[PDB]
Amino acid sequence: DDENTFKILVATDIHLGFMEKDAVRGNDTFVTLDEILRLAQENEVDFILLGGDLFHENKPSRKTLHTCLELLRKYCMGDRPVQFEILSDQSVNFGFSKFPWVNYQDGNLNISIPVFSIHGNHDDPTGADALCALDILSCAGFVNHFGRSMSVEKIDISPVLLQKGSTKIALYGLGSIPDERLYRMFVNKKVTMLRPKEDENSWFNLFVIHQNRSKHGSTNFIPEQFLDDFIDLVIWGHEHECKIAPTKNEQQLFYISQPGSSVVTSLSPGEAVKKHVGLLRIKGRKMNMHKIPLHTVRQFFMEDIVLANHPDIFNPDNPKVTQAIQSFCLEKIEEMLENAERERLGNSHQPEKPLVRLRVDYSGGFEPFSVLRFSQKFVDRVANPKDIIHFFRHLRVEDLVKQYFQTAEKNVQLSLLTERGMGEAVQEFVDKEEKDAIEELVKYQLEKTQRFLKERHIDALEDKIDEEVRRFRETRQKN
Amino acid sequence: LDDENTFKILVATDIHLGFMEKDAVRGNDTFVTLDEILRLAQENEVDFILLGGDLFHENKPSRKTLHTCLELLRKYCMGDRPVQFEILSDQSVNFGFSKFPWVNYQDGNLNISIPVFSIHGNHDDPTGADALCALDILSCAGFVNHFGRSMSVEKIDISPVLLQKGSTKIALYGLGSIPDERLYRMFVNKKVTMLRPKEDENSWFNLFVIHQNRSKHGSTNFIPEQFLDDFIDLVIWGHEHECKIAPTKNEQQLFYISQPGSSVVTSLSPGEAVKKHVGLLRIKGRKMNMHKIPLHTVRQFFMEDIVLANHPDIFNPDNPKVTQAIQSFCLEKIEEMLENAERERLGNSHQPEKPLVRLRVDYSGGFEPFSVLRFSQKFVDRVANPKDIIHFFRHTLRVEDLVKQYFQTAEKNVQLSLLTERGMGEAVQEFVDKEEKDAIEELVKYQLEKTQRFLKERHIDALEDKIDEEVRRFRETRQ
Amino acid sequence: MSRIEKMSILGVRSFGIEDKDKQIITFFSPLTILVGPNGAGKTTIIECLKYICTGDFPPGTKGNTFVHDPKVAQETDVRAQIRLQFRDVNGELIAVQRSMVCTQKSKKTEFKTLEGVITRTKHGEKVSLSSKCAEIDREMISSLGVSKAVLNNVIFCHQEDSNWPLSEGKALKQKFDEIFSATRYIKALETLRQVRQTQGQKVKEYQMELKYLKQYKEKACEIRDQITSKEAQLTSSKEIVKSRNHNLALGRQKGYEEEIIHFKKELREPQFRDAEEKYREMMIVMRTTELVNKDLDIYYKTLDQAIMKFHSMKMEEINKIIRDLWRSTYRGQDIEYIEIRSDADENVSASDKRRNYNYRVVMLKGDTALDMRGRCSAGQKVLASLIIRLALAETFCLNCGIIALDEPTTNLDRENIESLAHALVEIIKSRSQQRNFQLLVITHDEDFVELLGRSEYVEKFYRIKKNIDQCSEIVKCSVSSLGFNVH
Amino acid sequence: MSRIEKMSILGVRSFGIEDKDKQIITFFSPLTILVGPNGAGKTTIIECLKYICTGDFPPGTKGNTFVHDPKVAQETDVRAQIRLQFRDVNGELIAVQRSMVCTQKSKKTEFKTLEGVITRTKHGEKVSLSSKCAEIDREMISSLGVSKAVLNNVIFCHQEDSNWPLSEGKALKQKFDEIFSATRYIKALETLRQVRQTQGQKVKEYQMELKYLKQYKEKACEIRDQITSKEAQLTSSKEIVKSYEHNLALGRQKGYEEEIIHFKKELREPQFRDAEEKYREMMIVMRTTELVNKDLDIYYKTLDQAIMKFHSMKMEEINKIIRDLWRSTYRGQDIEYIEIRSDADENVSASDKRRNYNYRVVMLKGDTALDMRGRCSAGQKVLASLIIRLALAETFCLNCGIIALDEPTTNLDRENIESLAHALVEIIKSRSQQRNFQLLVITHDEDFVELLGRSEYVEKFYRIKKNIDQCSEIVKCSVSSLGFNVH
DNA sequence: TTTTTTTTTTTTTTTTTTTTTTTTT
DNA sequence: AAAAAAAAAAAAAAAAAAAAAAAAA
Ligand SMILES: Nc1ncnc2c1ncn2[C@@H]1O[C@H](COP(=O)(O)OP(=O)(O)O)[C@@H](O)[C@H]1O
Ligand SMILES: Nc1ncnc2c1ncn2[C@@H]1O[C@H](COP(=O)(O)OP(=O)(O)O)[C@@H](O)[C@H]1O
Ligand code: BEF
Ligand code: BEF
Ligand SMILES: [Mg+2]
Ligand SMILES: [Mg+2]
Ligand SMILES: [Mn+2]
Ligand SMILES: [Mn+2]
Repeated sequence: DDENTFKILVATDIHLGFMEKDAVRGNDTFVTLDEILRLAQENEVDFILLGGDLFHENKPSRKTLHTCLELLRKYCMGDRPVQFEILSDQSVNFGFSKFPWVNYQDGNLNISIPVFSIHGNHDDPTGADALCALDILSCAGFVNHFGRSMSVEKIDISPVLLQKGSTKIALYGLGSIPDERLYRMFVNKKVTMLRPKEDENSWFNLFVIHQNRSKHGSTNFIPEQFLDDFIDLVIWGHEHECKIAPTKNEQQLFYISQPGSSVVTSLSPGEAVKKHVGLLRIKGRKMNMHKIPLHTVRQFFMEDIVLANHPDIFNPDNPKVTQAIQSFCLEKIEEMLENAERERLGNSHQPEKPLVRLRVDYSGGFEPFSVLRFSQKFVDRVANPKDIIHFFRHLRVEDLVKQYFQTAEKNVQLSLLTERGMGEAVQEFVDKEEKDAIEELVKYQLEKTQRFLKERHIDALEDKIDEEVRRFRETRQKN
Repeated sequence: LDDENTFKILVATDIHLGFMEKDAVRGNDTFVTLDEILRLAQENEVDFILLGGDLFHENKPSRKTLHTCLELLRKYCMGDRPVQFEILSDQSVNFGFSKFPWVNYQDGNLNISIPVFSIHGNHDDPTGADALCALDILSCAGFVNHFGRSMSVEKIDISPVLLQKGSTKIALYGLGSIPDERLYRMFVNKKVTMLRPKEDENSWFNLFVIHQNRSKHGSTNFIPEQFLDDFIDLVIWGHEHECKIAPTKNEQQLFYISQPGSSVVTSLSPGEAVKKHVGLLRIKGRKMNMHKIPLHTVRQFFMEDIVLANHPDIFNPDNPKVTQAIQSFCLEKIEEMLENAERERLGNSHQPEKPLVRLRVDYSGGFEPFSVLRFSQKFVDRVANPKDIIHFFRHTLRVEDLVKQYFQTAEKNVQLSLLTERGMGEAVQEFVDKEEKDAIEELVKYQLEKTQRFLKERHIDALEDKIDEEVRRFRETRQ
Repeated sequence: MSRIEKMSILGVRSFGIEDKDKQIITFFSPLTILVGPNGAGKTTIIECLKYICTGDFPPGTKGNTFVHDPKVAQETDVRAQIRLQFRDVNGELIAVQRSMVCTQKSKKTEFKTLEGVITRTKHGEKVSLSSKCAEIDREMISSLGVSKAVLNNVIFCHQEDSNWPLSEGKALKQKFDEIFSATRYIKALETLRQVRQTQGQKVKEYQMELKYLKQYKEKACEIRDQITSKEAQLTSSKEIVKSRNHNLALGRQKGYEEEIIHFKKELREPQFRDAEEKYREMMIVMRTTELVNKDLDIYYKTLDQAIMKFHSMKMEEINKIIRDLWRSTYRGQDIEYIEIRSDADENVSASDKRRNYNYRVVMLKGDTALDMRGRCSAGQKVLASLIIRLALAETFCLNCGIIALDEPTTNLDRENIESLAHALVEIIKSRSQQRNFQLLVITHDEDFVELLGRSEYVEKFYRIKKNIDQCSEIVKCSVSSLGFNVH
Repeated sequence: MSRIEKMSILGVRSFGIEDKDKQIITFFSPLTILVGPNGAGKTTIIECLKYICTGDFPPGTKGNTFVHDPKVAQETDVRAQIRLQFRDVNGELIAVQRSMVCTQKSKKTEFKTLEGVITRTKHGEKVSLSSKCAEIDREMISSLGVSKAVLNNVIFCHQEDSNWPLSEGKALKQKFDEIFSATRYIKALETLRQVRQTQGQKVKEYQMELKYLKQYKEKACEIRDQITSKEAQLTSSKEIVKSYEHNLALGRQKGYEEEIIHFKKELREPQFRDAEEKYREMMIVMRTTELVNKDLDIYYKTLDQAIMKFHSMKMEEINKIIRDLWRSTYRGQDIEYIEIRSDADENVSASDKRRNYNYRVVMLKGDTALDMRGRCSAGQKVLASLIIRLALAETFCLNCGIIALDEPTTNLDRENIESLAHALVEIIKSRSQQRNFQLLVITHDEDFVELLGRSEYVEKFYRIKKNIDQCSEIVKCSVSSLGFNVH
């Protein structure tokens, strides 16, 4: 470290108010932000670079906004002077506000460690005047909101220029934008990154972007190929998986850092990796990133079980397989809890309630058990008593009625109607559209039986007529 | 006259920011009046701004209203001008419930030119587990000193805010808008106390700021005059949008009561038709002198109360076209009030063009109100409230008699055939009153058998006309 | 001045069987906000209140499903009880405790209403006398000062049985004949119609009876005439020829005699013994019944007209209130006002198989009176039903100021919600003088509660939520955690 | 696949009459958001979509109220015209259009549907065939790739009919019957039952005629036997006369001849001139009709059993989807899962006056299967119906991505709203990977819109608000102007 | 105290009328 | 353009059930 080291405590996706109403999950994101601010203060970083999503809710509640403002007043404010200057015109980068200057450039506030930040997809400008929570913070004089897009047609990313000694930074900001729109602008070359004209090649070009990185949709993701080649690093933000280690791009030769969220917002198998915040050190045109673990975030452990992939203790038929799968999941959850207990040693700040998830795929024909009676076991032992277990998986009426009529004609005794005679009338009704097929068949059989009975001169006796019609039905069906 | 011993306090109350912020006509109406209040404070070189609560209309202010309030407070309340008074009281009690108990201008990282001492109103009362209000956000940002908030529901102890400028000592008592039922209980139970200064309790102006109801028909839900602290010298009283800003003593109270009134017409009651003003209190040791200042940016409100019973010359009850006369009279009243608004407008140039005009009609003698949807379509572009232009308000039938009347009228109109006259009316009366499942089929039975019997004994030939002729003859002998 | 005070729920819906989960809710005045998750017991509390006040179960459910299910409780029988403590119009403390037993047998569950209690102070008597269902209902109706229909529809309206003003003609007619206490006269109307239809089916049977009796009469008269002619021939031949042909005469005599005796024995068969009298009597009965049917039809028509006239006479005042309420509450210039219009069918007869009712709520869009039902939005329907209930509460409920609004802000936009909050606040302010108003808003909207709390402040609200074993515990929370439950 | 693109609503409900007031709405992908005040015609757009897709008016209304009222428009008649532009399953553009007229005939309103037009673009030529309603419906079904019942109930469910999965057994069975495309077989069941009932009535009639004829047969046989006896006595008298060769016996023979001729005249009476064959034939007819009636009973029972077995087999597959959706998107701890259970009637018969249908959805609390209908919460019912509709869309409709939720978060609480938004986001993400998916959402809450728009961000929504002339205006606004409407 | 019998209410399947649709005239 | 015949639905009606009241024991 020297007069030219640009120590920047890069953080990203510090959601605030995530499960604030939750009794056990509340007051956890605020603790993580407090730890982040403590790290920045202890390390004497020049400023904090937030990648967006500083607030989970688009309109943060009173509690979250108040806690964030209290933490900012406690840490970001101080008597320490700022060792770097801004060479870009602040009337453009922060020109949206009625005070278009950086917070420490204002004489009414004594800012020690400023906080440059962009806006994520959770807190983006919405409203008639296009306000965001970061805009409220900037109006209060705590956070320098930069990189906001000011147009819906063309995005001209004007950088904010920083100078500490001989080290120069061209900080580019791009707030989160609807992903399809940003992709359609990238393919149509409607986005241009303005560069400082003086000393063009000596600026350490830094880019902060809040966009999808992995395979999410056809247009709902920003491939790295569309970013300009002149960038040197690109913090990424929208991805909550922790990838603090910069990665080399074999196609364009610019580094990529993915700080990842501080808190586990989603139960995907990407948040299981421990969350770290970066500590960027920049000298001239050389970047060195040192990660610092977060000890105030509850561990997230999840495992994937495919019952169809275990044809050894989970037989598809297995009349007593519900107990087997329930016991297997019980042992899995218990092992996860033991692992959480054994890793919690040496850490007095990590909350004593791990996040436990268990995705089960019964694609083989198994049936899920009660998630509602297999969580009562871990009501007070996990931080998510409800989402402990997730269950997911990856004939014609004519034939049925024909077979039912076939069974009926052979199971019961027909008095007058011929064997296999209605069933072919119902098929005529439903297939040939003849709306009087049943009536016509019934009347035909009635008339035939009446004519036969008249011809044979039966007596007016119930038993005699019954026997006669039975014998007629049993003899005339042959031909 | 102003000197080193004259507290120039700007008294505002019920600003109600964010009122109808989504209405096109009256959206930015409140942040124009707030801007004028702050400009009046700045151009008068006031020591500080005292607010009587209800600074925010919504309990959870939206992003736009909060952002505009922060913008105006940063623009006006913040400056390089030094403060001229000191707080000779422990700030950990009056400015409690915050992690920065010191006053906003005593912070080393804040440059406050005109401090604001504000209480919390009923609209923005503290709600939540931590009991925070929008005033708490403004205090944390470092703009407004939220004072006079109740501690516990058991008993309230109003800790004073002791500030002085030279030889002028003023104790700033403050009380939040606690629900008015609790305050009546807490007054009759004597569970209330105003801690006097620890020494020299003779030289203190004892300015008390309260935001509660006042003399009204709600005797259970209001705090009466007197029935309070006796050694006060001025009780600013908000929650009363009617402007009685002139401090007027009562018959025997020995303390002046001021009612600054709101800075925006929130409700369309006749009380708010009066002009809105601003305080500009001046205190010199123990002398009080409040100079009201008109609010030019406040939208005009015109209310006329008419009743149709007291105008019998034109509004004749039981008239074929009284509704047209009423509509014409209301139209003339609206036109005269709009013309009055137009005449009053040219005296200045800051009032919004569209005035708030509304009259209430009290048809009670029997009138059909005209189509208020067609009276007020003639005024879409000439009133700020196109819908609430006209208000309409006001202030045996036995079934047995009706059924008896209908029965007798039907019997007199059309003659019966066999049933005796007036019999079935009493039959159904007995059925209803004596709640027995008879007297209807029994009246029918009785009558049928009497008539049938007679018709036989009299030896009547079985034909068509003769039988009904004789049954009619037998029926007529009943009378 | 009836004021509910406290009420305990045990074994009803999901509320626990043992006498340890007996949740108690103390109703505040003038605002009692109930909030909680989906399920819980928010509407179950109103159901219990209505069951205690009237004895009527929630719509779509008999007593079988109202009680805690014996299968879910893993018990053979479930005993439920609701105890409401309240004050009557004279301001005296009354406590009524109803009971019920599901006692499921085999596969199909059963139900039985146990005897209630009318525990009431009389110089410290606290007499817990046991009463039957009818006595309980009549005592509750007398003490509350409001009829069963008002309690069922206006005061305690079930969430499912809301928008009942926007119902079919017959349903609305029979809800405003029970609110207007004219059910006895319409039960008499149905009795008249049933009697007329019964006599018409007797007449229809008598048609064929008369046909066959006429045939028998013709046969009997023919054989009588042929008897008399044969007897005349016999006697004439006797006295002509008795005064060879002499023995031929005697043979003819014996032939005529056998003819006469066989004819007479044919006459003595029941079908012809006396058919003139039977035919006459049946004709008399038929004509008499037909004339009585005509008279019954006339009387049914005039009584129906009288009932409809009485309904209109009450409806004019109720509509006078409804118009003002709608014009003050509805935030939209497309319906000028609403009212409830009814008129009797012109060609109404007691013999009609289907009688069409024309009781409807009419929207006055512009200058025409369209019918609200079938061409109103969900929001307008909700607002109109709420306004009609509020109007019926002002007219009929002046000795009971309880009005339970179960999620009033459903399918209502922002402006209408603010206007409804303003209207409810004004109603509370105006009806809280010399009386005790009590609103029972049960909502899931934070904004509506926050508008209702600025005036007529709430100090405590009831949050209903499940416990570990899904029992719907009722917990009383001060106003410092409201946002934990509202949306 | 099968994505709707454009609409032109004119003269329907509150929409204006003249061409100047004809409104155009373009549906976005994957999420279209419709907001506006109460009334104003937001649901009317879904009604027009359903009417142009299937030809069915909203439930509880006919064409008289669907069209703009001529009295309100102050015109003698009102002509409405909905035009929908969409791509079929293959991808070709079609521009179906439907026209109706509602003339004012005296007091009543006469309704009539004009011939619609089908516009299939082909090699740059826009054909236009003035097809009738049947061809229009057939082409719409063949183009959208889904059945009419699916379009009616799963896709374009009306706001008032959104809770159809929790209706009575008959209605639910009929809905899942037309959905399962097995309504022809229940029409066959219906005609079987009607034929048995008419045959039973005919059998009852034959038996009273049988009473009357057996009497005629007995009379005819008695008089025939007596005629034979008299002829035998006449022969005996003739033999005695021959033995004498007696004039008294000659007179006896003459009287016997008179008896014989008179009784032969009596036999010639049409009452029993041929009763021997008539009574026998009518008894034969009665017996054969009752035997056919018994066979009809047996076959009706067999067909009923077959139809419910088919219903259960078809429901078995979608029950798993319903269970998974309920487990994933229900935040409460009340019900483990829900499913639809259909139970056939073992004692069913065509002679039953009233049938018993056991079609129901069940809430499985713990291990006991309860009846969800009746005893479910309001929000629980809303969520259950939404889950049923989502599963029905997942199963049957794979060639029609559209699904259209008219205020899905009607009674849902905070966490249920959040879970429903999460589920809808997952559905959008899963179904839009390969084929087009559209999720038209009329709504009035802005915490649901935010949660929905966090993933698959919406950029333009539609504000549907009335104008000065009290028509309905469909305007397009950017996301920045979204909070002015939703609450 | 139990049992059986009839009465009354309700949920829900059924029937009726009317209006639009289709076919012929 | 007209007649009349039929298909559809919705709203009133009726069956069936299930509990309460009674009325015998
Ligand atoms: N007979 C019953 N036995 C057990 N639980 C029931 C029974 N009937 C309803 N429930 C459950 O009890 C609760 C009653 O819901 P309700 O109180 O109406 O809900 P809300 O308060 O949300 O309107 C629901 O969770 C419902 O599923
Ligand atoms: N036949 C009709 N003629 C004129 N106006 C009608 C007619 N039918 C309904 N309306 C009105 O048109 C509007 C339709 O409301 P709707 O679209 O259902 O509301 P929402 O969009 O809030 O769900 C309402 O104002 C309704 O009163
Ligand atoms: F559909 Be509306 F908002 F009632
Ligand atoms: F379903 Be609950 F009544 F909101
Ligand atoms: Mg409810
Ligand atoms: Mg709607
Ligand atoms: Mn994030
Ligand atoms: Mn106030």
